[PDB]
Amino acid sequence: ARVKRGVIARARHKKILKQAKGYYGARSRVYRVAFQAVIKAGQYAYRDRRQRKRQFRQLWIARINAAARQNGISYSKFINGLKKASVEIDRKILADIAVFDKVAFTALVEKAKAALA
Amino acid sequence: MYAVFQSGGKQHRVSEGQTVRLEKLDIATGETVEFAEVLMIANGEEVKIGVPFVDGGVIKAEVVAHGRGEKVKIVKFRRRKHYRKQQGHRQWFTDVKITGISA
Amino acid sequence: MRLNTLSPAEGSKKAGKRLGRGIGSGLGKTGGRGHKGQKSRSGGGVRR
Amino acid sequence: METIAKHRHARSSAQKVRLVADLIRGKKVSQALDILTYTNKKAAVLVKKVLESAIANAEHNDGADIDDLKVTKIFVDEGPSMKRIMPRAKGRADRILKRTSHITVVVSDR
Amino acid sequence: MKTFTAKPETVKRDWYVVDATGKTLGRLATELARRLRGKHKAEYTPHVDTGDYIIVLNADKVAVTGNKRTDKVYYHHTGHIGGIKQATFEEMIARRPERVIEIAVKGMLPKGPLGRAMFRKLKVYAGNEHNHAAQQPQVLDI
Amino acid sequence: MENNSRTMPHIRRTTHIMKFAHRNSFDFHFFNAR
RNA sequence: CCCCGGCGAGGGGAGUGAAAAAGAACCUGAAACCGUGUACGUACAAGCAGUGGGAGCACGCUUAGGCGUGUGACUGCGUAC
RNA sequence: ACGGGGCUAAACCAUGCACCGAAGCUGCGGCAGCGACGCUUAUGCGUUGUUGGGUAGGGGAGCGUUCUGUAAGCCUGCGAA
Ligand SMILES: NCCC[C@H](N)C(=O)O
Ligand SMILES: [K+]
Ligand SMILES: [K+]
Ligand SMILES: [K+]
Ligand SMILES: [K+]
Ligand SMILES: [Mg+2]
Ligand SMILES: [Mg+2]
Ligand SMILES: [Mg+2]
Ligand SMILES: [Mg+2]
Ligand SMILES: [Mg+2]
Ligand SMILES: [Mg+2]
Ligand SMILES: [Mg+2]
Ligand SMILES: [Mg+2]
Ligand SMILES: [Mg+2]
Ligand SMILES: [Mg+2]
Ligand SMILES: [Mg+2]
Ligand SMILES: [Mg+2]
Ligand SMILES: [Mg+2]
Ligand SMILES: [Mg+2]
Ligand SMILES: [Mg+2]
Ligand SMILES: [Mg+2]
Ligand SMILES: [Mg+2]
Ligand SMILES: [Mg+2]
Ligand SMILES: [Mg+2]
Ligand SMILES: [Mg+2]
Ligand SMILES: [Mg+2]
Ligand SMILES: [Mg+2]
Ligand SMILES: [Mg+2]
Ligand SMILES: [Mg+2]
Ligand SMILES: [Mg+2]
Repeated sequence: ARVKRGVIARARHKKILKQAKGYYGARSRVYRVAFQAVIKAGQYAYRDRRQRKRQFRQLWIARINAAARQNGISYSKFINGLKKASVEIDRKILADIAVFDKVAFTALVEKAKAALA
Repeated sequence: MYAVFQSGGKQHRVSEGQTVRLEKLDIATGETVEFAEVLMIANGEEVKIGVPFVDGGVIKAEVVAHGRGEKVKIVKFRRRKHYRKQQGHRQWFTDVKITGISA
Repeated sequence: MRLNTLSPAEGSKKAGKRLGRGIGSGLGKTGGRGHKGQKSRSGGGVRR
Repeated sequence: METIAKHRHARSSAQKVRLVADLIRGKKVSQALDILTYTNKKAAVLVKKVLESAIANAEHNDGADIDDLKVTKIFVDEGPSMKRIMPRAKGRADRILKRTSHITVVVSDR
Repeated sequence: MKTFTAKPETVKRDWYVVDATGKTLGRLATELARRLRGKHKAEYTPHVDTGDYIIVLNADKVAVTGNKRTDKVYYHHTGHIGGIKQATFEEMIARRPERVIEIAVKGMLPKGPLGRAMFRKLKVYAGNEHNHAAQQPQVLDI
Repeated sequence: MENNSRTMPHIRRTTHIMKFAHRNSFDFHFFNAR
């Protein structure tokens, strides 16, 4: 019962090199380098599914801060005023209204200014 | 005219006719959903800000599809320590089509 | 009752240990022997 | 109509012939014959006999006219290498590669 | 829904003019770095230059506090061995006064090809005169 | 001795080539970590 | 058998054959490696070369839009096994 | 011999209220392990509690390859490997 390895080992190597397309040099041609690069690309992707949630909230807060300062208030007082006024809109939607509907954002600032005063 | 409602632990800004992808709902395909927890309704500089909810505000939508999302590959690797393991994942969703924002 | 319908009783055909066949098997790279010394060597180990 | 001539197992390396084949790529064949005449390379003698044989192939086997033809494709491929043994100092033996080439000239009036 | 991204072909940039007479150096430079980056706009994107053009007049009349007019020292190296060179604040004002504000703002901008393109919108002049009247700069009382 | 070399069948003792202490220009002042 | 070539090597036709990219360097004809063509990127730009975000361009779709494929300016993080 | 720019506070001390901040906690969806109780099982389902970083190493369950039987069967020149 002698088993030759030609068909199975070729299909295993071809599966890795298909995932290594677009990589530079031996990282897309050579199996020893490509396998090593596909594992690192999976570690980065696992890490950046956590980092993607951090970077978007960083982008929403920076946009809320800029549009709130156009109305005479900082970020930290605008968030405190919306919590006191029982408004439960999250930072994704607030930064989206701050770009696309600017007078509806003005209505939220005046709501937050009333709850602080 | 848009509105803001919460569903599936997340919030969405939708309008009439728009197709929105949510988390999985236990509703059959073709059945109507109602969202009574509406957070804000804006219609041409008349803004109803809910405190937390615009009461009297309901969003109606029609379930059009279920399905699983694109496969995500999960890779864990610890160098020089003889450890790796791998895992796949597909996430369920529900597509709804917004039919009425009634303030 | 055919030649492709017969089965062994459940629990009578445990599969054997195959050492040194990758990470996922739990027995790769040392075959359960640990790192160096007399007991990890081929033909190694002290007498009775 | 496209017309091919080839020189297979031509005795020279592909890097040396490719210097001469990049001179005449895209040219009219009357202009390309003059470039090869005044190029002082051994590979320019090789490429000229394949270009001359492609011109004769196209007027005899295809009925084309010589004033219309252009070199649309030209490329050199690597052939089999011959393995020789070169003695070095102190008993060392090196391997010599004697590289060959496949010259392909393509002419067409279109 | 994906979050809005500003597109660099349809971004609106505007022109401002700032008078640096009697301003504190660093406190003026922090506001110039916000507006060259575009931190004051709601369309702010971290990989797009959404900032403004700013003209700075009277760079030789900027102010520092303490003893920093004689004690703040600017260093550079030339690449030749033993080639460390220094200059005090008073000598940078006397010799090339526009560099004082340009060096201060450059340290507050991001580092990379986008931060070098944000620096190109700063126009610093040692006197009261600029020749950018065709761009109609707005007076920014900052 | 290397008796069945196929790349170099003409030579059996080749350590005068690559081993540094067996070359003709080896000097014992290279071995000064004593 | 005809043509180019040195009465060469090598090739192009013609013909045989189910097939000649089965032509004697001959079944199938993988990979490293080396080329030709096309799309996009690249000559003010610093590092394990990916990953997360993302403009523009090209080709397909199908529409009263924004999807698919290729490329990836710019930007966050990131020192192989 | 602040990470840099810069800073006379953007330093230090005391008090106070906001906000940022992790794979911690919460929300929504999904999978699995071990207990307990059950529409009743025939050993699977339902409810609920809890758990799921991991080297050496121990335990459990699988994929695929060649060969023998089932197979003088089944697929295949209307195209097998
Ligand atoms: N006795 C002499 C044998 C020589 C041989 N070719 C060698 O290299 O040893
Ligand atoms: K053991
Ligand atoms: K064949
Ligand atoms: K090949
Ligand atoms: K990057
Ligand atoms: Mg074993
Ligand atoms: Mg183990
Ligand atoms: Mg031991
Ligand atoms: Mg060992
Ligand atoms: Mg030890
Ligand atoms: Mg032994
Ligand atoms: Mg022993
Ligand atoms: Mg010699
Ligand atoms: Mg000799
Ligand atoms: Mg001999
Ligand atoms: Mg046939
Ligand atoms: Mg034929
Ligand atoms: Mg046959
Ligand atoms: Mg063959
Ligand atoms: Mg081939
Ligand atoms: Mg450039
Ligand atoms: Mg420069
Ligand atoms: Mg610091
Ligand atoms: Mg907070
Ligand atoms: Mg978090
Ligand atoms: Mg967390
Ligand atoms: Mg947790
Ligand atoms: Mg575990
Ligand atoms: Mg069989
Ligand atoms: Mg088979």
